[PDB]
Amino acid sequence: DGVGNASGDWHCDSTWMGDRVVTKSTRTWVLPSYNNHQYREIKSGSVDGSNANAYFGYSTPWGYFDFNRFHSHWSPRDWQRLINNYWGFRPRSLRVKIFNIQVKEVTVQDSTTTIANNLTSTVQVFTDDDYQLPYVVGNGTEGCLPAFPPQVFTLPQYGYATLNRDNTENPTERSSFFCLEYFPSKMLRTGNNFEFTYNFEEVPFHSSFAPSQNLFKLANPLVDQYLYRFVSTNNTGGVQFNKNLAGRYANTYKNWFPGPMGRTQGWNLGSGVNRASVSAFATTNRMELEGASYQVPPQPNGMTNNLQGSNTYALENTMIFNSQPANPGTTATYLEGNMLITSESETQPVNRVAYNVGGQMATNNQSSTTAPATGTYNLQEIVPGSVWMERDVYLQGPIWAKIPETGAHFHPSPAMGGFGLKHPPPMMLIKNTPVPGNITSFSDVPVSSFITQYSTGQVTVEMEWELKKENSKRWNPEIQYTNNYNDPQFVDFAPDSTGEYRTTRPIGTRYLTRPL
Amino acid sequence: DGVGNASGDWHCDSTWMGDRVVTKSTRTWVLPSYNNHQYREIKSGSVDGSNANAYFGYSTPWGYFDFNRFHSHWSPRDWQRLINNYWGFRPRSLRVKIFNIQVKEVTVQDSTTTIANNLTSTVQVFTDDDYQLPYVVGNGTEGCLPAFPPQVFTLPQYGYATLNRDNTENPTERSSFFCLEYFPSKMLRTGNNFEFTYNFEEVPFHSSFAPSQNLFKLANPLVDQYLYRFVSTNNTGGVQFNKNLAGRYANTYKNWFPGPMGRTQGWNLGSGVNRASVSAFATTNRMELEGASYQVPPQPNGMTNNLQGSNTYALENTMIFNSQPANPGTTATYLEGNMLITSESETQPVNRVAYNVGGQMATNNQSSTTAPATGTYNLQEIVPGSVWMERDVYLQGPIWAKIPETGAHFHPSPAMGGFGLKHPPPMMLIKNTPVPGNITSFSDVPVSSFITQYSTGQVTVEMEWELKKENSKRWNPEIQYTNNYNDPQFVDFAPDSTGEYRTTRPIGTRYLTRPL
Amino acid sequence: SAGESVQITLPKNEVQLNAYVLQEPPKGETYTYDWQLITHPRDYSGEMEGKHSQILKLSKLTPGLYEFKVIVEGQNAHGEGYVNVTVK
Amino acid sequence: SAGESVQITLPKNEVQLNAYVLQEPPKGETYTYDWQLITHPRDYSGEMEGKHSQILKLSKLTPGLYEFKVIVEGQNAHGEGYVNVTVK
Repeated sequence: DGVGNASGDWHCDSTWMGDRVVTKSTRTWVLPSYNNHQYREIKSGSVDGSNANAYFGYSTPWGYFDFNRFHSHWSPRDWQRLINNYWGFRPRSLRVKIFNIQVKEVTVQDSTTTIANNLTSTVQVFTDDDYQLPYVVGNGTEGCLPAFPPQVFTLPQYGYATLNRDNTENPTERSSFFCLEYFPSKMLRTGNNFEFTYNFEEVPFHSSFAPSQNLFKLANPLVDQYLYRFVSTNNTGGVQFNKNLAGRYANTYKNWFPGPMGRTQGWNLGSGVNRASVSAFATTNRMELEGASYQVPPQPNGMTNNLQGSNTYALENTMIFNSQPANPGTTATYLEGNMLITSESETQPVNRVAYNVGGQMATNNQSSTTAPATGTYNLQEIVPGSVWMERDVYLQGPIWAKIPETGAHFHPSPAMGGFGLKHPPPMMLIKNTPVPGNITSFSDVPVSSFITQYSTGQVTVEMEWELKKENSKRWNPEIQYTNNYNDPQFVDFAPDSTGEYRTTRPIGTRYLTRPL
Repeated sequence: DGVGNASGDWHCDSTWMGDRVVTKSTRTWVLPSYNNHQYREIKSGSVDGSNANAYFGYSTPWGYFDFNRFHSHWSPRDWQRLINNYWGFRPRSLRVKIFNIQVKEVTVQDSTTTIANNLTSTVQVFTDDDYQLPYVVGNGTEGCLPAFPPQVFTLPQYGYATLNRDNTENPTERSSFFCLEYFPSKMLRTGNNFEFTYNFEEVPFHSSFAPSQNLFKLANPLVDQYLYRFVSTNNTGGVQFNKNLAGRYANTYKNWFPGPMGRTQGWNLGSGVNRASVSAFATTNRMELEGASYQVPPQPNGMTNNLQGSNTYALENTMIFNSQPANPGTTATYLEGNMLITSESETQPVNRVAYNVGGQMATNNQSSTTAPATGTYNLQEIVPGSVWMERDVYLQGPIWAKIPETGAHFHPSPAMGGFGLKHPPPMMLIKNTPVPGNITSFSDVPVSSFITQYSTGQVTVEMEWELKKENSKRWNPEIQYTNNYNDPQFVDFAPDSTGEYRTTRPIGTRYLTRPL
Repeated sequence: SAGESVQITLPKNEVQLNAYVLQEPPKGETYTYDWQLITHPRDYSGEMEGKHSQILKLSKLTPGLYEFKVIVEGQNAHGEGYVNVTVK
Repeated sequence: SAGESVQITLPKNEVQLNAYVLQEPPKGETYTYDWQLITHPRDYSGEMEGKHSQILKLSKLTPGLYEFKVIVEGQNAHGEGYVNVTVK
């Protein structure tokens, strides 16, 4: 339309309408001109003594919008309203809007650096709707819409790794290059706006409740089982049985089993002595792939990293966030006091404890001459009639992940939590259209001098979520997420005296309970 | 619309149409970028030796429109036309408009400080229609549309106090943070405008008349009462009566009583000696709340601060204005010559005098051995069959106050005068949308360098008022507000030689009289 | 800045106020003082003579508080003093 | 730039930090130091006194990592140092 008319309005809200809730968020973004308008091939060799660190890829001059964190859509208080009242939820639709664009030209003649706005410049924008480009959004990386609405953010630069050859920096004949200018995009001048809608594919509700019963003790403690059990042999070797009594859960027959587990190492937070001067890496859990060794946090779903009322944590089975945002490439050594360490202790009635052995079993064949022997195991995968709880979602965590296209997968639920999607919300890429400097003669060699500039604008995301109403018959009152602080020095989830947003705790999702 | 077309026109007027009068005011406002775009948590401890001064709250980067002063809508001359002819009035509707916006960018490179206008910048605006935010408008604070139409004003910064813990600067677990960007707002570029309408809820007419009779002398001075009164006991103790004679008002039986009173201290203005070298604070009237002691001017309604034709004033039962506007945070010691001290002497026939005792009463039980004793009282609250007059409204005073939501109140009429409203004219907030400076690299840390800028525009308020026609049968002429000055050196309510607006007197509202 | 406060009484009122600034410059460089009356009694009609000079003259002072603000600037040196007058 | 890292323990916490810059100027030219707390424990409420001075004073330090960034500039000479504090 025009220069003196606004292309959209500010919307931040939450509208609860029974079975649905609609969240809206608007933020102000700024977009730098990345790479100075060109593609570069980026690469690395073996860094920090690990060739799993090697890669080969491309950085592009595009930036993208990333809103795959819950705090980008939920306020602390609406999150509390959700986890204290519902049993589950899932995303239904998405609507995005980019508007009020402003391109600024920057000129640094004689160290004066003046910023003027360029009314005729454009930004290009497109969404990759067929998933033809490497999807980098759901991998726990930075650059999402901020938690707090008044914050202004920088869009991150799009880049991707393709195939490297033999754990070195070199490409292979299969490494691909994707040119993003090879997709159709819209061009927007200062009076233009971009709009985009999306519907999620039917996914299972997240389970925002904790189990009120232990999986191995579902039998009625008042009645005995009509099943018996082998309990020994007499002085001659003949077998003897005993009836499974009422409430002797250590012996009853079971119908269901706990989920898969792979033992992780346990460390003590706060009080609780640990081995001094250790170097985690050398002894962490790894998986090999293409000849290299990778750490695999947070480990696959089906375990619990903490046992309620204990300070031992299987740290690599844990999501660890920082209480605040950090600068790029920081190598500082943070301590427990700076972190937001999550705990999955409310799944312990169903998920095995990560730092303990998973059980034991027969190692030999007993005979008149050999005594029965058993041996414990450290890992155990899926068996039939197995049940576990998926990892929890936090307000500061990720909403979805793309399920990789390979044609074969098992139980597509991402290790970091959230929804696993075949076709997730498409990537939205954006860049400042290049504007050439003063060029006076002809050359077949591509132009390399540009006017420096950047853009800024507003972005609105509108998500509809479907809720699963809590339907309990528990008599006594439940546990609820509550604002409880002893002698607060500042309000949590609010700006402090400096104006910086504070958050002292990770807020999970399981407060309500249910009988198994 | 566009850059070269104006978004609205200038309207200043007063249209009297019988039972209604419609006032229109347009002013030019300027809006600074407050706090540099961020929320800050503000707080204070015990200041000036009083912990009632402690607080905890938040300043925001928003400013607001405040038109809750009568002089924002009435000219001195229309005010005179109202108070000399009507018995009452009340507000009916409100219409507000913000237009002709202009955002200016300020650059101070090499001490040159140049101001250019930025055609693509926005201001955000919204009205809090559900009263979800702390309402700070009706509390006698500055920043309203000016009295004189040519004056340009700065919008004040929105801030609020929430709960502090134990009369200290610390918050409590109940202290709340309100993010204003969490409401839906409009964005306006230089060609846009904002419009908003409101209807007041049926309120009682203000009473702009003085009583022509004294409440204790409503009986006909020509007839005696058919009621008698105890006047003494004879030498034996037997009781004796006397008929209540005609016009002996000190003894008649009464049906109605004066309003509530709490004794305030009386001081002499002009001629009239006072105690020398006093420090008011230590002996002023206080109310305790949460463990702290607060001064409570102007005291609750139902008293008179001055007795007509006297120079003794119960100063804390008085509204004291300055003859002119002052700078922020002035600690100067003003004298009577600089003030506009209001007087409620025209309510004396119905309201008790604040610096005198309220009456007296029985303290013992008389018997043959003890003589009847009595004791005076300094405070007396509401009794049944009590009548009083509310405080008057002045041209330089407040129009309305929000009645606090608590579920329980008595006679919701604000101590400072005006209308008490359940749902008052919603707050209108406004701010300059932030525009980031030159940002060249990505960071997850929020942007903190902005282009400095400010905005300006016009604001039009249109209020409809309903009038109560004066219907008297008084024969002799009445008192009227009149422009009377002996040897004027300058015209009052006009700009002086310097161009600054002068006002030498508070103009109340009661000139007309009525029999009780 | 400073905050020199003066006081007077009785019928007499006409008074003159000088200006004192620190870091006095050379004879070749004179400053252009400027006085601003920021607060005065509501009755005060009076006048101000020689504002741009060092001495501002006041006449016809009615009882009350008077707030002034002299501003002294020059070549790379802005400044100002404050003065309160109280009449009884 | 530099990266001086300090450490403390026990209940004591209140500490002060000075600023050291290379290429020290003349007495007539003093710089305006500026401190910025870029990382602190989530519990840290504390305060910062004398930021624009050479010595920043800290009080009420809870256990964790503290990241500071003093910036020293003057006439044609911008600069800055970095400092980490670790409390046990």
